[PDB]
Amino acid sequence: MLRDLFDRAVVLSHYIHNLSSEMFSEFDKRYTHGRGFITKAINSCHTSSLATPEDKEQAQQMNQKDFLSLIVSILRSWNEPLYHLVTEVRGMQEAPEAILSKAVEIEEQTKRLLERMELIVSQVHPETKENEIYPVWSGLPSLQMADEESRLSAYYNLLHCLRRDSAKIDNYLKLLKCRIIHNNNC
Amino acid sequence: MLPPGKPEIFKCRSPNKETFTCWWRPGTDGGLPTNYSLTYHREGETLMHECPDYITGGPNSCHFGKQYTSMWRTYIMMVNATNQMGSSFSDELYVDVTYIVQPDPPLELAVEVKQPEDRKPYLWIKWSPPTLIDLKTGWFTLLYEIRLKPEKAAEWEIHFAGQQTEFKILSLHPGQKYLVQVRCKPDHGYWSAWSPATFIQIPSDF
Ligand SMILES: [Cl-]
Ligand code: NA
Ligand code: NA
Ligand code: NA
Repeated sequence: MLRDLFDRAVVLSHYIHNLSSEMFSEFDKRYTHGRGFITKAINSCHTSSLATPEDKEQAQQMNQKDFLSLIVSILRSWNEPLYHLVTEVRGMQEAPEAILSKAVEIEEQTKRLLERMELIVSQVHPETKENEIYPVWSGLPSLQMADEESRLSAYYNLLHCLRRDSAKIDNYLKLLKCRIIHNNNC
Repeated sequence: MLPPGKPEIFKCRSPNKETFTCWWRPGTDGGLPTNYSLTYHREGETLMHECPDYITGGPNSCHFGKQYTSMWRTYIMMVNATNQMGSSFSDELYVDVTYIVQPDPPLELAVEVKQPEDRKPYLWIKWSPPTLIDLKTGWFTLLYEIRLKPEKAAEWEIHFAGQQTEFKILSLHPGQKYLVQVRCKPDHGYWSAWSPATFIQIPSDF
């Protein structure tokens, strides 16, 4: 039942992106508002090496098989950093309660979304090759540094990249729903 | 005899995630600018570019058409104000198109009174998206809200319509005239201005 799957997938991706945007903004307000932390967020996402469409025409040029596979790769690449975000924040003596609660929810829902996407792939493309190639995040030491300015900047980059990649995943899934179920007549 | 004051790029907006425009203003307490130059670079490029279109957006504006606009990539931009005597640069502004989206209001708002036979009468409201949004491919997703009130009522009644372009409202007051407006927002972004009102006399025989 594609229609039900795509609807639930889109509910989760919209919800995840919205939570990620709110988490970023609480974190920015509370820890980095007065700074060139934004000026340092530039070109530092672990997924940036993936060929991801950046406008409507690139999205339209990308065929659906590769597109679904791209979304799955991004989501699979986020398992690792979301696990470490939650683990590290949860492990604070004084954990910012609103921030932690959102991180936990995105960690858990991102897993559920990836399950929905793998169901979608098995329906729409029953023989896509079973080979992972997703980019590796390896930013844990900078999240663990004692130097507070470096630590904070590493967290800022992580949440800025999360907010960006959840937005892409959500938008690409909305495009694919329209395309696959409605022949681009949403 | 004075060089221009320090200018400020104070607003950017994208109406549809396909183009965007930015606007700047003078930094009073300087002379009169005879030229402005807006330049920018992108995250992960070194090339410096100039504003591609100083006309479309009106006064003191830079418009970025489709071939210059992309999402999920920061624009780092700056404007300088120059005259014969010297020059001044704005602060750099960091702009991501994803986060500056505010649509134009919806169009063609129309309202009709519908009386079926034994079964609640209702107000039928219909509208269209703003032009130049791409809803059909799912590039863009729009959500809508209606509001309505008679003259002199202290509070508007607001109805969230989600993604529908029509809506039905049951409990109006017989004999009352209502002002009705509609606004829209992207799935993730800012509400548009409300549309101009359409007016509707709800008949006595309601
Ligand atoms: Cl708003
Ligand atoms: Na524009
Ligand atoms: Na201009
Ligand atoms: Na473009």
